[PDB]
Amino acid sequence: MAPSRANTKVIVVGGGGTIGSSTALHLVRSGYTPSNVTVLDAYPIPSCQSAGNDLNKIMGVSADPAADAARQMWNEDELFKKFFHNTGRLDCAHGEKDIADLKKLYQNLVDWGLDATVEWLDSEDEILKRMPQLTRDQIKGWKAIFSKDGGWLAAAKAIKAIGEYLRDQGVRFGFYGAGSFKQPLLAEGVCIGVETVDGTRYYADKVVLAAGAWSPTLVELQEQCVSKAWVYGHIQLTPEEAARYKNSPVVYNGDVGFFFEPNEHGIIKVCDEFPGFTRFKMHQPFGAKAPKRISVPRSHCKHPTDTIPDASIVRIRRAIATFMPQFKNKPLFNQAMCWCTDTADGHLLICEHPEWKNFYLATGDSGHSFKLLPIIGKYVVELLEGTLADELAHKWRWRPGSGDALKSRREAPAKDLADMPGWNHDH
Ligand SMILES: Cc1cc2nc3c(=O)[nH]c(=O)nc-3n(C[C@H](O)[C@H](O)[C@H](O)COP(=O)(O)OP(=O)(O)OC[C@H]3O[C@@H](n4cnc5c(N)ncnc54)[C@H](O)[C@@H]3O)c2cc1C
Repeated sequence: MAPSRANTKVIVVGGGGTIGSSTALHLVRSGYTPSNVTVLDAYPIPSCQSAGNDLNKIMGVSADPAADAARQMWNEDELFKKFFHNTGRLDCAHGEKDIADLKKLYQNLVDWGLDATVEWLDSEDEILKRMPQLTRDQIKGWKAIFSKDGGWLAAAKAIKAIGEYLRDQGVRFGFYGAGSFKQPLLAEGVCIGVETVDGTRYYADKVVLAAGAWSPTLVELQEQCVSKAWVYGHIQLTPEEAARYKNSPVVYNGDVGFFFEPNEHGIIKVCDEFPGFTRFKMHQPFGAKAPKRISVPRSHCKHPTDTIPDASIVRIRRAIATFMPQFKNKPLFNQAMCWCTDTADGHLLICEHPEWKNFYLATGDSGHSFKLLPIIGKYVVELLEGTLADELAHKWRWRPGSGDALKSRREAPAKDLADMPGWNHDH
């Protein structure tokens, strides 16, 4: 500790988002001086364009130690526990293949120690016992895994609760032109701070880039991360319709989509499941020699007249017709795109930059990292301090050329928004 923890200054770029807010939290909890920690975001915490700024996210149960460590904190941490809604989760499958995959997943969870809280549902009867709001006609031939531990996360409220703690402790903040990263400040091969769009300079000993889907746009990542959009929309229930779904399990079918119990206002959110969309644009990230075609997020917060593609509407209507056939005439409203960045292998990118000393990447969220909100900052702090477990250091390493992130671990290469009509309502 060249400076000690107490004397180390750290800038967290994207500190209004999932990984960034977690990092700031763990710096303060670890004993960094709060006023030595600066959170920079394009938008105030919880950032309007953060993938974590939503009513709800699912808690994926999986045979993953990092996810397990996060799940413990969602159950027990004084800050996080109140934002976890343990309603259970139903993972459903149909066809003689998706069912084979689900059976292998089930066996994997049992092998890893989850036998007491995971159940195999081998028939329509068994599915309807766990989710009686479904309709037999729509689930013919389905099988499911029920995860008793499992549920949904009040995502924006969790990030806001972090923001309140950081403010109360004395963390420094910069937003808008004073928070929008433009470039690292480098000197003699070392990163010694950040410059924002408006020309404000911040000097620090270490800088973390936790800019989510914006990370490959801000600095040269050699296509390790490719940014893609997922879609959702909303339906409004009457008070009596809503009461039928109170504390109901999350339902997911990889072939269809997923949905959540209604919020306090009777609104259900419905998501597609698909390989995501790029939005290619010429852009020159810091460190690129010239402009290049990269997927650049089309931010709903900056372009609030945007919706989602016509093809996404078709798929979400199909999700509603399957899960919720009695609500098929309800309008789908507040349609929006949300952005994530995929790696080729779907693992995180948590590493020091190989040339810019003291600049650290904390991205590659790969569409499945909101569940890690409580724990991920601990790993980032351990990276800064040189104490991250070897296995995780290897898994999350700098790895350009390690495969094609446009397809990643998904079913197909993502299609581009330029080719998908229906979302753009600009002049
Ligand atoms: C539709 C949808 C459904 C999802 N469902 C789930 C789910 O059920 N379960 C799950 O675990 N995960 C889910 N996710 C994934 C999860 O939301 C993400 O993996 C995670 O939130 C990404 O965290 P992040 O910190 O990398 O990015 P973000 O939370 O998006 O944060 C990045 C931050 O960088 C900031 N930033 C951008 N540009 C700049 C700049 N120039 N300067 C400074 N700051 C900047 C942004 O404003 C933002 O606040 C879902 C995502 C989507 C899109």
